[PDB]
Amino acid sequence: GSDRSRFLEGKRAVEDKNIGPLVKTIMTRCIQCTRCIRFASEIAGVDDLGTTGRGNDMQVGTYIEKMFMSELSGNVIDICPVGALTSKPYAFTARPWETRKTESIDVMDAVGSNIVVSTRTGEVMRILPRMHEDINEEWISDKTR
Amino acid sequence: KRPTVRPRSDVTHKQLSAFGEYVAEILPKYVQQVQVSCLDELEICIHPDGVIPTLTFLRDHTNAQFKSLADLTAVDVPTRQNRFEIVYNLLSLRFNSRIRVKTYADELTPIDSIVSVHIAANWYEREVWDMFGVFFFNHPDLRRILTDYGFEGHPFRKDFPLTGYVELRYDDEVKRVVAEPVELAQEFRKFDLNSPWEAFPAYRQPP
Amino acid sequence: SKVKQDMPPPGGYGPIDYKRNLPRRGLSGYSMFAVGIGALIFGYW
Amino acid sequence: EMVRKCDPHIGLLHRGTEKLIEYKTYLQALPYFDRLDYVSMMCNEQAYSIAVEKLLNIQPPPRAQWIRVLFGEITRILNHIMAVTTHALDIGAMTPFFWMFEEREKMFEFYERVSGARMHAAYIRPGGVHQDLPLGLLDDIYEFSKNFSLRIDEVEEMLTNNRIWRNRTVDIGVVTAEDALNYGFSGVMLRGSGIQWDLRKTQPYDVYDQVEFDVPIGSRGDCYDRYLCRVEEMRQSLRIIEQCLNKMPPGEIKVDDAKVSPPKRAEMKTSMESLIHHFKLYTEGYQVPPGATYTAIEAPKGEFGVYLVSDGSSRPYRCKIKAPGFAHLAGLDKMSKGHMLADVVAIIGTQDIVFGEIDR
Amino acid sequence: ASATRVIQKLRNWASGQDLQAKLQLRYQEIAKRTQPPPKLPVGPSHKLSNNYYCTRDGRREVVPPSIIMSSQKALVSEKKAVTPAPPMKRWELSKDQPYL
Amino acid sequence: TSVKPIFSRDLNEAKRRVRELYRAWYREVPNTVHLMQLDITVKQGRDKVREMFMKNAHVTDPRVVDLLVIKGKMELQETIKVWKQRTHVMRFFHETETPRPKDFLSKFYMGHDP
Amino acid sequence: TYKYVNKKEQESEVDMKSATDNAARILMWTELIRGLGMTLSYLFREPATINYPFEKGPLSPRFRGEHALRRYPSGEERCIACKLCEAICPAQAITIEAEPRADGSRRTTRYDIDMTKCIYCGFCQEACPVDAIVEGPNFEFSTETHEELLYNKEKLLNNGDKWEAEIAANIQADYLYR
Amino acid sequence: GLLKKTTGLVGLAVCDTPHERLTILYTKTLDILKHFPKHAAYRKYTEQITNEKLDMVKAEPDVKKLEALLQGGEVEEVILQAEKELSLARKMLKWKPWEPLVEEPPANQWKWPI
Amino acid sequence: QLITVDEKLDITTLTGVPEEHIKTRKVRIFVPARNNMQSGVNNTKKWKMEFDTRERWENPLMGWASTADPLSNMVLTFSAKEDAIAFAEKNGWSYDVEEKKVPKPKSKSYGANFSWNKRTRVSTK
Amino acid sequence: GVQVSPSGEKITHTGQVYDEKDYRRVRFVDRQKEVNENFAIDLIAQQPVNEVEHRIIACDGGGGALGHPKVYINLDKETKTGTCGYCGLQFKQH
Amino acid sequence: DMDRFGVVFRASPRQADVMIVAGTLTNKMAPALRKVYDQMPEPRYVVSMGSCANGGGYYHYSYSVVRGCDRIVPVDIYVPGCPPTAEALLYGILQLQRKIKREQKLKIWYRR
Ligand code: SF4
Ligand code: SF4
Ligand code: SF4
Ligand code: SF4
Ligand code: SF4
Ligand SMILES: [Zn+2]
Repeated sequence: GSDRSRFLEGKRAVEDKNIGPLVKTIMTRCIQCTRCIRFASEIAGVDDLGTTGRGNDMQVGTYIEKMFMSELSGNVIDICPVGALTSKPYAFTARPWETRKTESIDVMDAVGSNIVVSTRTGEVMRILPRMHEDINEEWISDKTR
Repeated sequence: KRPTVRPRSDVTHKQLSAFGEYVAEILPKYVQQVQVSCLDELEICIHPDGVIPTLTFLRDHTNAQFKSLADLTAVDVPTRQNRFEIVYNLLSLRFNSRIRVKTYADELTPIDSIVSVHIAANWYEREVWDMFGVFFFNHPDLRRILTDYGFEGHPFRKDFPLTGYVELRYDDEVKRVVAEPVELAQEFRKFDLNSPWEAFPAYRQPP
Repeated sequence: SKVKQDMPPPGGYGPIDYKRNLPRRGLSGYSMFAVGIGALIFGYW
Repeated sequence: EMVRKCDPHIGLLHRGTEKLIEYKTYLQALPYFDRLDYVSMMCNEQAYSIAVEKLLNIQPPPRAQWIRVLFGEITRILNHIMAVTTHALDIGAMTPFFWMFEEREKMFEFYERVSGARMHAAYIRPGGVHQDLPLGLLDDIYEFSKNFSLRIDEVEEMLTNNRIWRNRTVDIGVVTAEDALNYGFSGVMLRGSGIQWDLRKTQPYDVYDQVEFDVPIGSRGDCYDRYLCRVEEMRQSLRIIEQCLNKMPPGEIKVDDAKVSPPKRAEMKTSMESLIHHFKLYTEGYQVPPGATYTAIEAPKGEFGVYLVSDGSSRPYRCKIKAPGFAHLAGLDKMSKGHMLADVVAIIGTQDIVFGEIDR
Repeated sequence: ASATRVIQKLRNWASGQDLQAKLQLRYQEIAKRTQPPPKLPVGPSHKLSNNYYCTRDGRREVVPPSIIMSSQKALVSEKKAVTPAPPMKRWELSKDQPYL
Repeated sequence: TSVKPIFSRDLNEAKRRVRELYRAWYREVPNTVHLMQLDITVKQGRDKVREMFMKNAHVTDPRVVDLLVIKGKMELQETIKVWKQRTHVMRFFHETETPRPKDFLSKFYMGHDP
Repeated sequence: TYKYVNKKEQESEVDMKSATDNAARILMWTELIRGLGMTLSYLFREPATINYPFEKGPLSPRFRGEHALRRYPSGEERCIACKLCEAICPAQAITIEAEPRADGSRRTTRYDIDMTKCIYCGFCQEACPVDAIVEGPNFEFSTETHEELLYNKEKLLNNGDKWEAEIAANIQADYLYR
Repeated sequence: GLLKKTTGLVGLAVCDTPHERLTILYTKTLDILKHFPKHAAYRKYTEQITNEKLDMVKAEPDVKKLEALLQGGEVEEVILQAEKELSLARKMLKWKPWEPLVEEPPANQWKWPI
Repeated sequence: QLITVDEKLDITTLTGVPEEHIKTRKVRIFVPARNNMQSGVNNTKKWKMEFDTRERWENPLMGWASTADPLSNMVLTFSAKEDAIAFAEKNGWSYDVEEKKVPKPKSKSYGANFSWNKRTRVSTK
Repeated sequence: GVQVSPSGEKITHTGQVYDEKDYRRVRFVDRQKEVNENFAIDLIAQQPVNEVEHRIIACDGGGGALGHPKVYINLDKETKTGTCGYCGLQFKQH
Repeated sequence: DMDRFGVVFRASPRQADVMIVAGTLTNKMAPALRKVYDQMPEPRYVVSMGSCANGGGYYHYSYSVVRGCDRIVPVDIYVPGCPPTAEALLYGILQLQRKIKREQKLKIWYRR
């Protein structure tokens, strides 16, 4: 990617949606990639997240003020590349390059989903998922994370 | 035109490349994998048993008067079975060229000394031993040059922790400086900075 | 407005002395023996 | 009082900089180099800057090069001033050390004005220079330069034709030309013997190829001839400043390549890509392509070279530093043969040694 | 500028060379501490058009070290004697102060 | 198998060097304790020399033993001359560190160590 | 181009006058009385010394000294816990443990700098995208115990409710260069 | 007529009689170069250099034009190169570099990066 | 010449590591998992080698995290698993290896999103 | 806006205080626990909420390069008031 | 000038009152610094100068640096910086002089 900007105009902003106590939606920084929409309607089966409008105004989110709460709802944090929607408990607590990644496993359920317990100076900061194609196919529940 | 990209004087690439081959076929018994980098610097890899003949040749030969030993470093690479890759940088003062000579070693595979050829190696030659534990044959003195008189270790090895295993402090019970195992007040913070994206496609390693 | 960047003034600066300048000083070489011997002979008298 | 054997036990200042570099990004490791040869401060980081530039395959802008040569010569005057004086302090002539340190203090204002520190200016980044010269600082450098050649003469009067200084320095530390190369000597030690060598005139790395100057060469190898080489280099370095002042082209100070050098503060706060590059260059650091280089520059002590190995990451793999003093002090055994204890004291200085670079 | 002109003569004579025009300490030749605002020039690559990074990306122009006579492969090693470079030219005496 | 030798045809030959280095230390303990004013007596100094050898009596590689002997001679050279002072020689005796326990229950009481 | 420094040009040319000049030089210490002359001149010069407590040596706006956490004119803290001043610090002197402030803002709960680890390199002030941390001109803060050099957010805001009358002028006079 | 009463470098004599030391040394190298195996590259390349520098020594009798024509510095520097090169030929005869490679390197020894 | 040595290579005494970090210490040879927040796979491809984590406690004075072991920060990178194993055995540390977990190639077709009778039909765009 | 804990110690703007029974309070004996009395929660609230005409308003620290990076707020919400993320300023329309 | 405050440099520790530990203190040098500190006749003072001497400074995490001379000698005044400005050390020396200005050693002697 280019190393400088030719933009000389005013950017856009988007109304921010309060869609629950896990995810923190700051939709000004969405790149409208439709990953969250597909994951919601193909893995979690929540089918309550979609686009809206057209043009630059293609806001993504629930049209009405509704709770996007499901057993697999914290995984939207992982899937979204940009920080458009991120976890609330983790909000501002730490940063990646400070954290040490260690391998572990979930014990909150009987499936033993793999885990990356990121610790920063002797304390647990977040519980990320690992890839394992037999159990925990890159997704982990909300209870574990 | 391109003020950012370095000017490329391709003339000195041909000259070095010709000389690398000339050294390759005038000393085949040891020479391995001569190469020239983008930055126009030659690099000859030598079997460890041929350090003296190669270094003696490159100094005395009329067409290669490499009389100045710039430095004698050592790169630790745990990946390869022969870890320590001793490096010799040489300078001419006649043909105005720099040539690198490389050999491999191991913590149980010493290398013949060079103080006979280049006396400059003498102190560099211990520095490698003190820092990497690469014993060198036929050296006169060969003692630690940098580390304390009581390090049971080799600091520059990649398996040596940065903080070390011992700290010094003053004790009144014994009225002298004592050594105790290291207990840092703030642990060194290792930053996982590596990016997960192919910065340089020209160096891809297929699986 | 125009770029101001701390450049040397037009035509550069004045020259800077950079060579050895050790003045030559002292009596002739015979005068200083003449004074010394003259002082030495007048003293004995 | 005759020395039969010298065994320099260096290691009293082994901080272990080379290992601490491997855990630090390229920009993070820059101040390590200001602290190796701590009397030619910003002429060390030039060696680091040139090495990283070579691997990155970038070159600095024309204005930056002149600043790096202009300030690369103030380091030479700074370092030679100490070498002439602290050498004389041990011999006994304390007065010249106090005169010329009224000039070091003047020049340290230039560092404190281009950077913010008197001594360790982390000013010469690989991507050119960190920050532009403040208005009128060239005028102050010029006003310094005019008065300077008078200062060097005042010292030259005191301890250049004295019986006491010539007898304490002539015929001492005679190093044969053949042994100078075999012992790996470089810099003034080579030139004192008679060997014609200077990296600024044989392997140019900056605008040094467009600037004219003379390299002093000595007839005999004694400490006296290489004293004159140090004093005469100040004269020639003071000649480069005249030229750098008189041609300091306008332009940028750092390469316009936001993936290696940071963008300006103003663009950081209005454009997105500039913020991303500012954010990544100061967290991970720019990545240099895998490779190995040995770049050498004519530091005032001599051939200061850095051997950077690298992998496809933001932190180097091995950074060996060819301190010019390592070879000189190793050869101290041969210099002091049939010479008294006081002569050894007069030979430590004539090598112009600091143990930050040796031990490093 | 407070030497009284009789000590100014004594120090000028004793030193051997005039120095009241070349004093160490600075009086009023130094640039004023406060300076007017600058506007540093914007360097190249701010063209805003025809400036694609793929043209002047020097970091990607580096290629792995070219290899000659690789042992792993079977590279092939009347020939004239070769040198690393043409011999360095002998320097010439300086013309300003050849001898000092 | 198939590893070049270093000052050792076989283990027995390298054991002679170790026995040569031991005779160099046993003859040296009574000279360091006096040349540098150590607070130990020669009888217990020789015990530490022997102890530092049993620490490495389980090795059997000829190459390793030669490197151990080479380092020991360097360690001896720095002590024959007074390069290493009382601070360095008394570093072997560990006269300050608390004796780390061995019983599992004692380890369980203090710290999380295995 | 080289330059001979101690090589005689032409020799074997000496007469009684030239011979007697050298005799006068050696036999009456002419070139030692010449060295005394220079020192005698220096006695009749104004010393460069300055009364430190009462007149303090010159500095520059870019000077790098004691640290300081700045605030916006309204009073709000500038630091936003982006934590890339501890990413670039090449001594790991800075530590941050920011959490949300309970009013929604991203602010720090710990900003301790170890001034015994810091090397006064200035990388942290050029990395901060809000100028939250700066380095004022205060070079005189030596202490009588190691502990007072372990600065914490409370000290760093005090240095920053104190030197803003100075810090603002310094930044306002060199930000264009940055 | 001149003899450069002082040479540029220190430790080197003035060598008042050139064109005889050079002819002797270059002739000696050829004789030792004649004992090498014919296929060895050192014999081929070193002959091509010594013979070239032997013609030039016989060509011009003036030394000042010889130093410039024979680009090897002053005559003394050139002579000390013939001696050192002459020493190399003797050492080459015993090391036998022309033989094929011995113990090609292991799988990855020059694979950078890692 | 050459020598015969059937004993496993063992250099624990030469490196001079204290015995307290030879027997007790445990080494983990693994290929680090991709940071699922990002979709790049460059952090992988290199076998790493950490050490068993040890006690970290808050400093009583500042709250910094202070440690009593030197090996915690050390990570060594290897090209292949076999090279890493030799290093572990060669230095006498105990090691355990986690096998590579490479993703299984998947059949992604843009046409399946719009199918006439299957259940893959995507309800949006 | 500094409040004293029941043990008499002063609570900082981060909410910290040492319990009455904590031994780490010794360091303050014969000395003082410096706390900055200019809190940040209170000072930012005392500012007036600015009213603008557009639905998207920029925010920087005020001096341009001396402020914070150029950000854009959305002011369509009426129940709440848009807040700049860097500085705690607030904006409304109408 | 330090001669203004009657401050003169002397090589022998036997004739030195204060010791300015300026520069990185390494393991190899640590035994030497304590020895030299012991030789100074009491009363003696130590003025740790710079980051490398106060704490470990830039080399806090190296294997051969004692993290601050406070581990080897008892320091009276710490002068922060890297390097401290010549004024910064002079403020340290003056602030050391004001330390001796309030000793109270003979006053307590009357109380013993
Ligand atoms: S995944 Fe993130 S960036 Fe993509 S559409 Fe959803 S919110 Fe926007
Ligand atoms: S970190 Fe990424 S998602 Fe967040 S603001 Fe920057 S570019 Fe956008
Ligand atoms: S000045 Fe440099 S060393 Fe000090 S805290 Fe800032 S970044 Fe770290
Ligand atoms: S001081 Fe600046 S760089 Fe450091 S965390 Fe705060 S905002 Fe970020
Ligand atoms: S100036 Fe800085 S790096 Fe140098 S010794 Fe002092 S604290 Fe250490
Ligand atoms: Zn704002």
